[PDB]
Amino acid sequence: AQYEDGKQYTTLEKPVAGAPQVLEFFSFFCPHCYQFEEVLHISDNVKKKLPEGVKMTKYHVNFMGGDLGKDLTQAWAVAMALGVEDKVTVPLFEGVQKTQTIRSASDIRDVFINAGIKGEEYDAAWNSFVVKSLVAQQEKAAADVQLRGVPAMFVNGKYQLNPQGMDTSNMDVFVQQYADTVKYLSEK
Repeated sequence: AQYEDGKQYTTLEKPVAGAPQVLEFFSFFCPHCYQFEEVLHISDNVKKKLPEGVKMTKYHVNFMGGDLGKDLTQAWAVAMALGVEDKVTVPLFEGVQKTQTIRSASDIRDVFINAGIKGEEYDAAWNSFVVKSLVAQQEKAAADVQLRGVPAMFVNGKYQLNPQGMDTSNMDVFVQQYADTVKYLSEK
């Protein structure tokens, strides 16, 4: 075929019931995630080609950056709860990987403050049980697929994107291929 298991995607030998339709994992410590977000805009281009009536989910993971890694997973829970994913994603990336000004939970918090979320509102979210279960979901979803690397995309709990097997000479071409793959897998 033109799309083949082991080529543009791999199949999970242990499928995951009830998983979100399009599920993505990243880490603010993850250099390719930085690329995926700021240079490639993968999520956004996938969105543009998905049918609608499909929900798109992105979760942070713990297994990079030790203690700040978990802090970052809680803070992404906060972003999801407050619905400010789109206001903190870029400053979090650059603050971890570019300027290296994120060294503590407190620095993480500064990014939200400078992004306009109020201290009171952030600290309340941070400490809420809604955020606790949101962290829990993020961990559960990674756990269900035995996730050891990022960036990672899974479609309908059964297919995992395999970007290794796509051309990288032209970045635009890599994105469309990636997105088109998600659409193919979507319809499968």
